[PDB]
Amino acid sequence: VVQNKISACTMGILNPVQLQKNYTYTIEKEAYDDDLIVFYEYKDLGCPRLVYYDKPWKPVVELWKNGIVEEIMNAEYVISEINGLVTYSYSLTAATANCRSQPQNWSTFLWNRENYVSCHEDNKDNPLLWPNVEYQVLGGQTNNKIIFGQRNGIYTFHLSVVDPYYSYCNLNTIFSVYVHGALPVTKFQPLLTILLMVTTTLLTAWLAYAIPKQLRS
Amino acid sequence: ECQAYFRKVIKSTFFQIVMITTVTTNSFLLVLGTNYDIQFEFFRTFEVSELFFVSVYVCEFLMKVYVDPITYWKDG
Amino acid sequence: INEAQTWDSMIEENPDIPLDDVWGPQNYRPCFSYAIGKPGDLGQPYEIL
Ligand SMILES: *[C@@H]1O[C@H](CO)[C@@H](O[C@@H]2O[C@H](CO)[C@@H](O[C@@H]3O[C@H](CO)[C@@H](O)[C@H](O)[C@@H]3O)[C@H](O)[C@H]2NC(C)=O)[C@H](O)[C@H]1NC(C)=O
Ligand SMILES: *[C@@H]1O[C@H](CO)[C@@H](O)[C@H](O)[C@H]1NC(C)=O
Repeated sequence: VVQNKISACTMGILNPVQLQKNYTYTIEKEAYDDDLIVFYEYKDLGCPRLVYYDKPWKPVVELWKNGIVEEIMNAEYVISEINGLVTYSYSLTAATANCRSQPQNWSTFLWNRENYVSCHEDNKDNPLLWPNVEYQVLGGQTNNKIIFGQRNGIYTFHLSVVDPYYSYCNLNTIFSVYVHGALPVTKFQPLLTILLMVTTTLLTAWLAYAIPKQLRS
Repeated sequence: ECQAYFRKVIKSTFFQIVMITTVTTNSFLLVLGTNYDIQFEFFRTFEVSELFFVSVYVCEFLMKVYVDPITYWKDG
Repeated sequence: INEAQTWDSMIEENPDIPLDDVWGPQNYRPCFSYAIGKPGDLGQPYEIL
């Protein structure tokens, strides 16, 4: 189970009572296929976690055995988005990560502990040419952290333990985290260099109309 | 000929109150900027106002050194 | 975790039945469920003692 120490609930952000009465959210044609409308489930996901947009993020997970906390699970794992939200990134890349072969990515295929192959394993036979693609796996010997964008909304994430040598069980979970932070970025057609130039030209025209004002009197 | 009228524009009481109101509004918006709620609602207001203010200050500097090449640096 | 049962809430459910039969182990659901019936407004005397 993912830890959820300071849940968006109980703060001045979200209210679990309104969450119960079919709380719903929308997508502004930015995630995947469009205008996605998703109604939150409070029975399963409960009160979401809250993450300020900014600071690379990597979730904390506790492995429970026999109904009690067993330990903080430090094995490798991957994490994905259910709705198709794509406004997130990974801190490390293939070149900087401690990988001796091309790491796998969510793009090729679902993920599992069975089909996972370690990038740390020295294998040159197939990966002769390999670019600095993003690195997906979290935890383990890699210090990767997750980086969100400007959406400012609730993210529903599917976590699956990936290290096959950890346990035979396909340990996995679903959880919800609320990002707070990023604001509208519509700099658009107007830009700062183009804007002092635009405005000061509108200010010389004040002087260009000032010269006849001075010379006609 | 243009320099004389331009210094007369410098001394404009209208210009004095323009600068005073510009700076006061900038400080007020800065104060309102320390609240993410009001930073979110009316964000376009904040953006347009910040660019307006920077334009005003830079035009003031450029034209006030235009009226005077060297002695501008005399004033603290 | 949710709205715990109270005399007024149960009376609203079955008014004409006398008070002795209104509350019973047949219809008692704990608040601890968090997955039980609901999340009513918090802050209220607790009657189960
Ligand atoms: C996941 O990894 C695969 C490779 O196993 C990525 O696709 C492959 O990416 C490499 C490197 O970009 C491609 O090689 C060359 O890349 C350069 C980049 O500028 C490109 O200009 C060349 O034309 C050439 O593509 C390789 O062709 C490509 N192969 C395939 C089948 O896509 C994939 O992008 C990675 N995805 C993620 C999300 O990490
Ligand atoms: C809320 O979801 C339930 C699903 O159990 C559905 O029956 C109900 O019509 C929904 N109401 C609204 C307002 O979304």
